[PDB]
Amino acid sequence: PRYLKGWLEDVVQLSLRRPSVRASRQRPIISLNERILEFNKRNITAIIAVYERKSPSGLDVERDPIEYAKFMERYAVGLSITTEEKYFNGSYETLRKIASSVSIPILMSDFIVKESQIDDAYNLGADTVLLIVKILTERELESLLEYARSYGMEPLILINDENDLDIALRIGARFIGIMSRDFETGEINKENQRKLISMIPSNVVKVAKLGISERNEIEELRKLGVNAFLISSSLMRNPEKIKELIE
Ligand SMILES: *C(C)CC(=O)c1ccc2cc(OC)ccc2c1
Repeated sequence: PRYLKGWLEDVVQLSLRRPSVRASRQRPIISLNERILEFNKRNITAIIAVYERKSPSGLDVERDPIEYAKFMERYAVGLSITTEEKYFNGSYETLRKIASSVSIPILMSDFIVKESQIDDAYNLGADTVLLIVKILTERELESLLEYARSYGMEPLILINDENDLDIALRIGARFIGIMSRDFETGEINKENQRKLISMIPSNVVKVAKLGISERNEIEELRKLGVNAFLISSSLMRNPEKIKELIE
């Protein structure tokens, strides 16, 4: 991994030692990026609803994962399950249960630094994984992209700035997430997110990552070429908001 500071360095070290699972998935991969493109054709706003109890951004709640997932199955293009334990209060069992409770595609959301974490995602039923440019060297990111693809996954490669984008495009990312919160400052920076979106070629499926959001903002971003929205806090706090965000 990169040499990092603070909580991000800590979560990387923890991830390096994450024990792997032994499990068999129950169905083939369903492509998340392809379903997004289907929703786009039909002008159905494509929201990837996040299940996570906690975040360093300030979310800290309890909610039954299966009840949340079954509600979201009706509306969301896919679900993202944050499996990082220490900072996000996630778990592999949470992913397993959700992926086994609904029919729509599943993103595993964690700090992936080794191949066995991709094995874990696949074996627990996820359809794809998040890879984060900032935490990996370019060589590591390239290798993990290839490894995900060897399972039939197209990972969601998460960028925070132009430097991250340069790397992601060079290695041929086809599914890019654009953060709204800055790793360096801890602050929401919506202007930077829109700039980055405008730098991504049309052949890449683009996902805007958001905690709080509102329908107005979704419409504007869609206008700018965003294909889908990865939304956490506001849906964890009020699940029914997704209906207003897509209608
Ligand atoms: C996405 C799974 C997480 C995300 O974008 C995020 C969460 C929390 C957080 C905290 C920061 O400083 C405390 C910076 C960035 C950041 C990003």
